[PDB]
Amino acid sequence: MWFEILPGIAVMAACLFIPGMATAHIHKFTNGGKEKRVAHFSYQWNLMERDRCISGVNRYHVTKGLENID
Amino acid sequence: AGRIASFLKNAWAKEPVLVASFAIGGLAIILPSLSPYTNYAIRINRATPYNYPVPLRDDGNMPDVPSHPQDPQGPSLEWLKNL
Amino acid sequence: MFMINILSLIIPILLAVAFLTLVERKVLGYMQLRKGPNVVGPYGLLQPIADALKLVTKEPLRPGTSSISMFIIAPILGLSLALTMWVPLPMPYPLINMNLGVLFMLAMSSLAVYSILWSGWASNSKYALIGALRAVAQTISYEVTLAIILLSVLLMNGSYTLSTLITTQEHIWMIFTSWPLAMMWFISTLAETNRAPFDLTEGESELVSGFNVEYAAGPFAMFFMAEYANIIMMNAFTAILFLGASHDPHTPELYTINFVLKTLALTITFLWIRASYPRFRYDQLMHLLWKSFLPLTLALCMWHISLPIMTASIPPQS
Amino acid sequence: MNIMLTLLTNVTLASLLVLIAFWLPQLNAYSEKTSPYECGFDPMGSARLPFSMKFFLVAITFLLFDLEIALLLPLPWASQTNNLKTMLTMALFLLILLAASLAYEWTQKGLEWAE
Amino acid sequence: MPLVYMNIIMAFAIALAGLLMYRSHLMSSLLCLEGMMLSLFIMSTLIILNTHFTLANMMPIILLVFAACEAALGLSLLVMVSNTYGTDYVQNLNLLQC
Amino acid sequence: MTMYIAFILSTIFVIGFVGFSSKPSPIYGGLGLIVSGGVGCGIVLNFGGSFLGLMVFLIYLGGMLVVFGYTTAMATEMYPEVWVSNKTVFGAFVSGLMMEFCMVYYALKEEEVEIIFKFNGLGDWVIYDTGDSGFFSEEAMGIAALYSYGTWLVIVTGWSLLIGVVVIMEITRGN
Amino acid sequence: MNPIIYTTLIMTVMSGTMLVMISSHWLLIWIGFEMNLLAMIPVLMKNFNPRATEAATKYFLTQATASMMLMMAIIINLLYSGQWTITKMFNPVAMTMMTMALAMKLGLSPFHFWVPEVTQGISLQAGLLLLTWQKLAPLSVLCQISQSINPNLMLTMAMLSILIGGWGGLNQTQLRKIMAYSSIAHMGWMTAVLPYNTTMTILNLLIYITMTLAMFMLLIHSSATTTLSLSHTWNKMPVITSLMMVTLLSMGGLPPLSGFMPKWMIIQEMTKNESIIMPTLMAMTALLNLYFYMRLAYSSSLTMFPSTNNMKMKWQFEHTKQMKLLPTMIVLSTLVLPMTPALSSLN
Amino acid sequence: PFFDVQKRLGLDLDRWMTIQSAEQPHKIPGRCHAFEKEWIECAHGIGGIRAEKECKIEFDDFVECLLRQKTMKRLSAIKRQRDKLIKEGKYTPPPHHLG
Amino acid sequence: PGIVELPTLEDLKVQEVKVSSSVLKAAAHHYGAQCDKPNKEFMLCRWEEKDPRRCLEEGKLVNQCALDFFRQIKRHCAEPFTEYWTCIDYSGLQLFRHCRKQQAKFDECVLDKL
Repeated sequence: MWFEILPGIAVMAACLFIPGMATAHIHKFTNGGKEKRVAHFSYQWNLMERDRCISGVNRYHVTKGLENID
Repeated sequence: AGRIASFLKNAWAKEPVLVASFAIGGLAIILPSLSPYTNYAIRINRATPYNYPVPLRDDGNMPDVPSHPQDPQGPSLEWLKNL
Repeated sequence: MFMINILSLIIPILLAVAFLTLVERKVLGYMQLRKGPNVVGPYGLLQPIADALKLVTKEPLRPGTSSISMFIIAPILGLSLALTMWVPLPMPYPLINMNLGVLFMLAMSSLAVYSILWSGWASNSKYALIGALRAVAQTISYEVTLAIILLSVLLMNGSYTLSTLITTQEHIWMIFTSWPLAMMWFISTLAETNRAPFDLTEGESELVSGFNVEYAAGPFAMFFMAEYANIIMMNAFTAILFLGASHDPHTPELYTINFVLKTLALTITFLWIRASYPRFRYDQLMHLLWKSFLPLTLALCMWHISLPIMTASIPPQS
Repeated sequence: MNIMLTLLTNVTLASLLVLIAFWLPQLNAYSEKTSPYECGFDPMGSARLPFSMKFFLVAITFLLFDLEIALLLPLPWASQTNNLKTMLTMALFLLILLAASLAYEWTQKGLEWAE
Repeated sequence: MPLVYMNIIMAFAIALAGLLMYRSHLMSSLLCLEGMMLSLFIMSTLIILNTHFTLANMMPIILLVFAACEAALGLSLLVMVSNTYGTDYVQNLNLLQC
Repeated sequence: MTMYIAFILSTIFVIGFVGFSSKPSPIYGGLGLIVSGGVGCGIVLNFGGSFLGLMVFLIYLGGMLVVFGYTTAMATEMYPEVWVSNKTVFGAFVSGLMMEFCMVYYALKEEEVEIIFKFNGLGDWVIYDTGDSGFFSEEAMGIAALYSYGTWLVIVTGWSLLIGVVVIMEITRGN
Repeated sequence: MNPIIYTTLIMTVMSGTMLVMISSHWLLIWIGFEMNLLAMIPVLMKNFNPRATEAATKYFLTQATASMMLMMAIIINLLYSGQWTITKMFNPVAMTMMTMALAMKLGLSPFHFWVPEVTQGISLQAGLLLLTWQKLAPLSVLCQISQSINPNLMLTMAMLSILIGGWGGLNQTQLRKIMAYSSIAHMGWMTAVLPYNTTMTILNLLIYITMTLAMFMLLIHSSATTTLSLSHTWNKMPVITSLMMVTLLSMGGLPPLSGFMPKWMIIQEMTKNESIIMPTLMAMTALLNLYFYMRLAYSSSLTMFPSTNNMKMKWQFEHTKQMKLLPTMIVLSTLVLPMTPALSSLN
Repeated sequence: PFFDVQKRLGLDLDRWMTIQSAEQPHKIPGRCHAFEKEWIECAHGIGGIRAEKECKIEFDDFVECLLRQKTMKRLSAIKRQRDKLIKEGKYTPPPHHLG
Repeated sequence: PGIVELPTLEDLKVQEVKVSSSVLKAAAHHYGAQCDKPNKEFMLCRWEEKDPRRCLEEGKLVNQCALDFFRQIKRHCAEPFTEYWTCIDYSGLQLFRHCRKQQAKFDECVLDKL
């Protein structure tokens, strides 16, 4: 009758489930649908800073293409 | 002859962990010299341009250095693509 | 909403630890022909709530022969380090992208000694003073093996960025390349969390409990929370480190499901091992790692550092 | 900020747990509870005496090995070097010295938990 | 020279005082001694990270590796006076007089 | 304002050191060292020294562990000392607090404190350097150069650790 | 002590000193210093007596503190110049800091109370090692940095070194203790001329070295630790005690013996550089050394001392341990004055 | 060094790290590579007690590159005057200084 | 000891190419291959003179040439570029690996049109 254990870990699974999408969704929520732009090196940080400056809204994940330029 | 083989057998029985560790370790030093691909690993490491290849001031008589980044002459890493 | 994400990290881990105290009592019992707790709610689902309420409203006895400062600080250290050591884990998008996440978490893993020692000495009992040194020696002597195993495994990953570890595995499970190593690593994990085969600190004949003797009610339950949070955290560490999974960036939920399933399987293996094996002896306990585990780990690390060079397959640094 | 915010959240959360733990319950506060414990008795006149021990040697060889573990930690970054041959020989030297220290520890009693 | 340099230098000065001005304990004194090298370790890492001294980045751990070795013997000496004498209290530590 | 954190990280370093050197009970000196190291790891970290900061974290929180390992073995007694036992320790502690406080008060007023060397009270954020790192951390690459340029360093160290385990063997051998 | 272990301790001590006098990077100098520290503690604990534990503990504390202050000087001149190369310092307090850090390792200033005690604790062979080999490294560092040392500092420090070296040995009967005090006096002697010209401190180091081996080998050829014990040896080894006396004459610097040459050279170059008051102080205070030197001579050879009845069966046994180099060791430490010009070889 | 075996028997043993204009890993220059290049190539084969005075301006320029004592003191003076007159209230920082 | 050489506020006034990191990384190889010459000479000036005050004109040249390149790619296939840069943007590392489809869809246009 091992299935009696099945509820026991099921909520446990749900307990470990929530940290999965919650971090995943909020990132997607915060960065304009895009996932978080990880800056593991100073070049990435410089790219993020230039994107933030170009956006004009102090939001790096806001991105504008050629329609923004002449 | 017989003594060496018997000692190896006893070690493989008495302390099997010791012989396994000593073996795999002894390989760990002698293969890299024997292996024919470590030079290719050196090529891998030299291939990656962590910094900018700052150009040279052109003055004539350097046929080796390409004039354009699309030029045919110059260093190539097609071996990297095949690898 | 950053703090909301933090809370969404802590609180679910707290429910996970809470219901681990039910799944262990059910799994063990079923492994030894016992139905387990199924009286408090449906299938014993409510049982962890009742024991938690009891331990919160149980009297916390102040050890008369003690300095209360460490008697209170040690649960703080043990619990807070255990939870903040979940911070840099590669969920499909890890909460904190620390460039040295694996080293970060390995360094914090050594801090449990800094709860064990104060608990064992401040409580001021023979069992406590014995078990403090014995458990300290256990965990410190296995931390080294954890370290070389981590280094040798990582030498094929590329860096200490723990988010790229998924990118390392992708095709094949990493255990397929380091099954001799993982077999040690997992066991050393079993040693560091003080589990029945390797616990040696409880020893309910000559140490009784070892460190959580005079701790009662709340501070006592805090060390259990730390202990059964390290179970989940290190099983998850092993799960990603060796039992890789798929992760499509457009569907983050897939890797989440695969990872939680791996963590549950590994925790069930923990309970599986403890429900069967006898308990080590301190003599054999340190004989297992000094005489046997450490030389094999050294040789395997040598093998796994020489291997990328000879195969011309050094992992990408960035 | 971010990371520091997580550390702050965790430490405050832990402190709330310990505060509720140590304050919420009620105790009659009677004297004879303070008597210490040992499997039914009290720990006589001990639990703070100097601990005549032997595994001190294991404890110190832990630290001596930990220094060398720190020394070999930079390996994943070190493997990304141009002169891989020297890195290979010298790292192999480091692990060989690890093994030699362990072996001298072994034969000369040493790591053998003293009696 | 900013305040961080003042703070770690001043921490070293009081570590010098604490270890060198013995109060009654040998173990706590060598503890102050190893805190001394912690102050020096941080101090050394500061300039080295500041000035982009890329090679010297390996000097701290090197500086570290030896220093713990000192403590590795220090406490090791501590047990050897302790088993015979009984404690680390350095006021009985008087047998060598003349 | 969390501007001054890079300052205060050092400040909590100082007064956690004084109590560590206030000659208290050995474990309380250990606690002082522990908080000092924990707050100094931030000092190195926010300067960019991620690897060195985590490195000292690991090795040092093992190193004070082992110095504990004999504190309950070869240093405890019937009545262990308390951080309030001796009367002089409070005086040492308060003399620890008021000196750097007066000096920082001056550095906040005159910015030209004359103690020993030459120092300015204008924070620490200035001394950082503008630039970049490409796709490599300078600290990690520098500590990785140990196996390519650290020709002599690793050799002499490993030899010293071997000699260290030998001497640790010999002095504690007990005939 | 395993013979091979003892050899590997020998050569790690010697290699720690070698690293000091061959390295150029400052960190390497520190590394050699602690290599030697870490290597010499076990040999001092070879006998394993509580006196040996005492001596080793005091040595460890003193030298560890000194090496930590060495790194302080190291870090400061790095901070103020960003150059690990060993040369003239660019920050004054860093120079001073290194000066006391090395001095504590040498036993010159009030940082000298360790050496007499540690010499008392250990066996006489460990004493030879301590008072001969563990000077070469700090002297070499002091020679390399002679460009910028505060002359006042070095001069006064050498002055106390010789002065308390002379005074401390007067009320000591243990041969190890009087030898430690004599070594402190010689420490002051060379360190006084250290700032002016390092060739002469090198020469005095050489002479003190050869005299010290010539001394210690005679002690443990007689196997004596107290003045009375040496006095009892006037019988069994008359030749050894006569050479005892002649090298004890070379001790103070009575011409034409070897010990006079370094004093003469140091005073002559000090006078070349207008320091005329300074040399007269050590010239007078060397009589303090000569005093307990003469006391040791009287107890050894000049006056017969009451032997013991049992002592006569010692007559039946011969010293088997050869303890080589002793003849030339005596000879170089007794008659080298007609070879004074050879000092130019060191320059 | 005392007995310089390094240039006698012909190898570098420690000279690789001594100064920070040497060949750094992957050509990562130091903060003051230019200044210390100027200083080192200024004082070469000249003698320390002679080179310390000819190569002086290079030396303090190097030291000020390392520590920025003078520059940070100048910044401190500027900030002092700015805050003083702002508290006593004459002008307002231009929008580039606010946003 | 000397004062300044800072060029006038009018001197360092160029049209700053205001595009996003994903767009720039999507262009990348084609942009470099078709605009190397101003870039190469600009940082040859930067490394030789060690002095940006001497290389402002090189900066104006590289900016204007890159802008011209962006104008030509705008004049032609931009919807493949739009999809490509959006897909690169979705990556948290701007990884080229999970974009190959649109990569082809881009590389063909500038091949058969430009």
